[PDB]
Amino acid sequence: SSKPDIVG
Amino acid sequence: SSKPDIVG
Amino acid sequence: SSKPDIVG
Amino acid sequence: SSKPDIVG
Amino acid sequence: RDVEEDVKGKLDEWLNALVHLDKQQVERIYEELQGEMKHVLDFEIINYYKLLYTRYLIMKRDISALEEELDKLKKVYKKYSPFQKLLYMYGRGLLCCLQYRWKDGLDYLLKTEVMAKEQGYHETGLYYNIALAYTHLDIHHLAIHFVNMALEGFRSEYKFRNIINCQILIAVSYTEKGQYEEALKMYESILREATSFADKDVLLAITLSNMGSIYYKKGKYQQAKKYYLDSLQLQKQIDLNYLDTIYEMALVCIKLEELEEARTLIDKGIDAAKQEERFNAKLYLLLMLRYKYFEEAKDYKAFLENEAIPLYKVYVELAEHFSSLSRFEESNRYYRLVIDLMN
Amino acid sequence: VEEDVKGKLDEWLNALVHLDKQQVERIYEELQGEMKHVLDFEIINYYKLLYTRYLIMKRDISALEEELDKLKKVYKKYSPFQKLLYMYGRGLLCCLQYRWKDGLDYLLKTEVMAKEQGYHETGLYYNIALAYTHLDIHHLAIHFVNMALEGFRSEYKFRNIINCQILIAVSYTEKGQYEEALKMYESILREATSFADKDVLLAITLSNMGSIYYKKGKYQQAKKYYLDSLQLQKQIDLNYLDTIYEMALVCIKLEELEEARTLIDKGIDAAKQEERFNAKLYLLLMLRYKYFEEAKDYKAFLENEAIPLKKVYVELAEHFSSLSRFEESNRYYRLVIDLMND
Amino acid sequence: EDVKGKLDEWLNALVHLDKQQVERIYEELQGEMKHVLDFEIINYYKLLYTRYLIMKRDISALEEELDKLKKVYKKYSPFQKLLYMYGRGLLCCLQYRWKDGLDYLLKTEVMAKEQGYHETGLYYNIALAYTHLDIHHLAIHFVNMALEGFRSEYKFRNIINCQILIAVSYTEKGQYEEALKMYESILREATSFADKDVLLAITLSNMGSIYYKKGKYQQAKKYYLDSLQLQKQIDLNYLDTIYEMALVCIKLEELEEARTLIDKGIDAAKQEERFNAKLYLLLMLRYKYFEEAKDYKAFLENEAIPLIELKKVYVELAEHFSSLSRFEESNRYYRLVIDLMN
Amino acid sequence: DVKGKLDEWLNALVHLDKQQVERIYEELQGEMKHVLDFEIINYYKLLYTRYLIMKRDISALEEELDKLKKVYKKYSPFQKLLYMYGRGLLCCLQYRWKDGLDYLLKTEVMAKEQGYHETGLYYNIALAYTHLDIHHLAIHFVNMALEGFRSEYKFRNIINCQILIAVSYTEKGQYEEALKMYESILREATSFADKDVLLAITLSNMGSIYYKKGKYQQAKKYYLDSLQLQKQIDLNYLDTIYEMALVCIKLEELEEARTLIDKGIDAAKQEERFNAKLYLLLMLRYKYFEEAKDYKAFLENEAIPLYLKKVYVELAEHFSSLSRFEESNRYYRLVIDLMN
Repeated sequence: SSKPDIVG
Repeated sequence: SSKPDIVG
Repeated sequence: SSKPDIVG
Repeated sequence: SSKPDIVG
Repeated sequence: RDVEEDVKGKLDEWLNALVHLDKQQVERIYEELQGEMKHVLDFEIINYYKLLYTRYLIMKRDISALEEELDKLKKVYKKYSPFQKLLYMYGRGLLCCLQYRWKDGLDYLLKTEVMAKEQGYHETGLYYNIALAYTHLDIHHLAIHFVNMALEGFRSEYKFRNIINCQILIAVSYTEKGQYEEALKMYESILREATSFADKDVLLAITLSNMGSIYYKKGKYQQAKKYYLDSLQLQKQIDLNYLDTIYEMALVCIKLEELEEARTLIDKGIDAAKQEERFNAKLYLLLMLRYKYFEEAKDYKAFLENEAIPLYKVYVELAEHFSSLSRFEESNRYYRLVIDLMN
Repeated sequence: VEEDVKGKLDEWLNALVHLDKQQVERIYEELQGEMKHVLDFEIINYYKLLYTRYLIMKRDISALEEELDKLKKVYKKYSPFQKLLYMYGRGLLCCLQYRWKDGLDYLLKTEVMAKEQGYHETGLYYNIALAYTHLDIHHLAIHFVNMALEGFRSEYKFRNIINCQILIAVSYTEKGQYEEALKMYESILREATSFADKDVLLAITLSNMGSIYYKKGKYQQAKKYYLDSLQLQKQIDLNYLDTIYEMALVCIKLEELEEARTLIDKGIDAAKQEERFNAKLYLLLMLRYKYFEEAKDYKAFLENEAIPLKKVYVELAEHFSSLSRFEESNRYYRLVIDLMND
Repeated sequence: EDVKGKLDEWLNALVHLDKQQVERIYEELQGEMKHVLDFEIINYYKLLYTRYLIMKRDISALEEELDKLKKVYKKYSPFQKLLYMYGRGLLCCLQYRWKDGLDYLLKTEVMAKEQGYHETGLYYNIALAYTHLDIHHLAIHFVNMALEGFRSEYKFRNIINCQILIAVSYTEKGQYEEALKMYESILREATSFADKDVLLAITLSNMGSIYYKKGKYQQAKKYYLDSLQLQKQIDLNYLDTIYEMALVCIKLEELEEARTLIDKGIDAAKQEERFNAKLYLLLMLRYKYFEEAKDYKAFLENEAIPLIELKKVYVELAEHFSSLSRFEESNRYYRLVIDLMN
Repeated sequence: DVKGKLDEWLNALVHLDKQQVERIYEELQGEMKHVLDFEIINYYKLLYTRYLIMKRDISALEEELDKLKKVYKKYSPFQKLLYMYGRGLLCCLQYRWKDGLDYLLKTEVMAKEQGYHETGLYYNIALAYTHLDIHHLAIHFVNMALEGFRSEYKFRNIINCQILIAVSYTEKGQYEEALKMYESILREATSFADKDVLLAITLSNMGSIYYKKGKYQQAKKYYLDSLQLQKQIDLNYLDTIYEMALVCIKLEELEEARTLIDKGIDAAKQEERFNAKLYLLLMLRYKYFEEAKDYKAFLENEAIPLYLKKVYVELAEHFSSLSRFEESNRYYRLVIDLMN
């Protein structure tokens, strides 16, 4: 349940 | 719902 | 050589 | 013009 | 002895014609080999012809002769080549799909999928069929996955007439589980581009029906009736989509306070659903509606039990709230049955 | 003026872009009866610039030309989008009457105007790539049919997608391998019958596929394709003349030359009718005066060495002139290599 | 007016997420904007500084600056309104408020459709937000357009993350094997990146979760171990990985170790507020498997206050717990479940 | 069971898992002592040929392939394919893209007949066409390679594909689009581990088209930065040195030109593979230093490496636009005849 990082 | 016919 | 027609 | 390299 | 690879060659050409559905080439090679097959003694070639003839029989939509032929070829399935086994499983799959048993069809199509995956074989239409079964099985994510995998191949060799159907399946995918506006844009472009085909009426009927469902769910029943009728005036020949369409229109009219009128339509669908054995899934469903409105009693429970037996479910919750009037304790078991449906 | 004339052009514009004849012709005559209210310049101008595309789809070239001339004198003041519509209009109208170069040079300006504006017309990509295609083996044609296909697939323009595939097919054809084009045509021929307008697709595809077997060899194999293509020729167009001329090539290269004479005669009689058959008439009259008269060979070129508006006719007129008139030929390769360079 | 173009250049560097150029332009324009007069220009600079502030992950200063920018929203350019909505969106994303963030991102989306402005990062952020908001069909729907944009802008470093989103989508949707086949391909092609460690960490963690759901608890703790080996920060991925580790450890009937894990998560989550939701999760887990007291039920009411399908999971857990004892509560519970979940 | 692990090592050779390839190889050095199954031994020999094409051991590669050619008759279709592929990449590393293209195409049709698919093969063929100058086939194959790599998440290869299509653009027009692509690469070639090579070749190319536009003041800059980040000597190095010599000779600065060209020729002198890039360098020396000397003296040894050749033949008669009479028209006939 791991998600990458946002763009910004 | 309405679904299309198969292939053949 | 033959070609398709334009858009319109 | 410089070109990339072969796969391998 | 050299004739063998020539006949096998023409068999491969007939297979090629069956995959591309070139009915002209299909019939031509059919009558080119049906009379030339008289001097064939090799088991392999004979079985190839017998298996291609099953797909040719699928083209004719003769489910009886198809089922009988498959029954004949079931006894000799053991000596079949893996590709012949592939063809047999595929034929049985489409056979089950024509009998509207989408579960069994899904089984044989999945086995056909792994068998085709092992041999490195690739028929783009297979993914479309599996996807279609998935859409028939109350909108799956695998439906989206498989229509995508089918789209990747259809675009590769210009089969747009299938692509549009894939887009319809995608539109339904957005329709049932998600919001409706995107699906409405989908159907809009579909309508705007289906007029270039030689079979506009079917696409327009399906599209208009699905859009009618979109509205009915979203709201504005009066907006839905128009689309429903506009599809009904195009459907002509009776099939599953027709019965479902009249069920949907009846579902709209009963909320539009027209009542009895819809019932007539329901009857118009009920007697028509008794003609074929494949329409059962709709037939009983229609009945499930009738007994729900003009026969509100305890017999409702019993009948919907008798319908709960073969239909392997929106019923459980309804029977639960029907159990709300009497004793409580026994209820939640049906809720756990819903849970097992979710699992 | 102040209330909802373009206020309903949010529903009409979609009909103008998606080519939906139903709503288009539903609000066309409505507009015709609801346009005598306006006195504004902007309202009438780009509605005339809607009229130009409303007319080019109805194929009325003369009125398009006159309207072009009338919209040219007021083109200077207004307006950026109207300017885009005028450049696109003159580009297409020019592409109608053969003149592919004059259409191209301003359809490029149309391209940079549409690019700077931010608006996106897939039809612009398709049409400019069509111009490129008619201007021979252009890679920008490939680029633009890719740019057009990427959007077409999201717009479900299958009928346009197949046309893009035809452009890629003739590109690949006139460029090299032929075989890929043969396969693409092999797929189109079977996948064209699903459309309602299959006849034109079959005609064009069988025509080009017939042209491939000419370069391939055994022209008799091409003869049947030319026959089937000519049997499906409905009205009039340049590609018809291309088909009959290529059939004439198939004949003259073959043993039989007697039929080729009649085919050439038919070509001449059919080409000298209108304006768009100019270059085709001149190339159909080339070999006739070059390989029959012999004494009238250099005369034809002398008359139209400066009227092709390159490789073949400057190579063949300098193939034996590689041994005669060295002063003329050697310093004529200038623009020949220059046009290929820049 | 060169300040304007330099601001547009700063935006150009900010959307590409360039590092050195953004800093350079930031400081030199910080020196150049001593002539602060034009309100719209100044506020434009304030919004570009807002995005620049997002680039450095300074949540507090971002919120305060967005509050100062909030007071004067009435006199904003449409572009400035867009920028404000986006800024508030990412601000909500940094605070792990994925719902609000999704809202601001959707308003930012419709504003982007209105203005005709486009950048793929928006769609990617929306898809990510949905992914955090639990396996939405719109997550895949948006991540496809994200792929569409990124592949046209050569944003491969973002493309692989999109693939990770699709991977967790397929993961929680049920299709484990395809998710594995994608994840392995990610592992193979992550080493070419300069920041491979984070991708490897996430991928191995998710792989551990998949193997955990397959029944292979042996590979799960292994992949978790390698993940912890490769991690280097204290994001929610760390806490979640610790939670998964605790799960697979308690599935092996191991003692104290899982407690040390859940405590190791509890403190680190007690630290910086943001993790409180996640914190609750693990603490709730502890209340389920360590105190053996039903006191959590009281707290369940409390945890029913700030509240996602997780809520459904909690109330259905209370439903199966009640079905073991008292019916009514379970009845109304699952009634609410199946009727509100839709 | 060793056959399956051989297939595993093959898969490792496909995905270029260097450490995995290395360890599995070290396992095979002890595993391949008790087999004697002939086919397995040959399988290991050819997979070791791939191990050689990965380790850039040209001599050992050519020698091994020569030792493997004698028993080519006994290979299975797969092993045949592997021999053809290995040979192709062997002559590719030797900067012989002719034979390379041949063996690569034959390997392609063999793979299409066998039902075997490798995106790397198509990419290699596209690169072979790219090395053979302007090609529609380069784009054609780099698009299939594009789809394949995108399906296999091989981003690092997709970048080089974008470089390929960009290069194919640059040799005609689309300098705008080319600059857009390259500039889009420079910002995205920072998230990699091997940034320096990409930056070097892309700066050399964009500097080459900035030189092609007419803005050389930036060209010298980008070339300088390209030389700044190169840490090896290959064909691309001699290429960017040659181009540097171009932007130098046009900018009147002839001293840096003479130094760069002398250094170029001398550096190309060692490797026998650099000769194909050497024999053109000296040609640039002809148009600037020896001057007006009988071209055929250096051209008699330049007649063979010419198997942009049409540009060379045209230039051979672009200098002779002051003379007469038959030889010019004859060279024209020659180039026109080779145009098709």
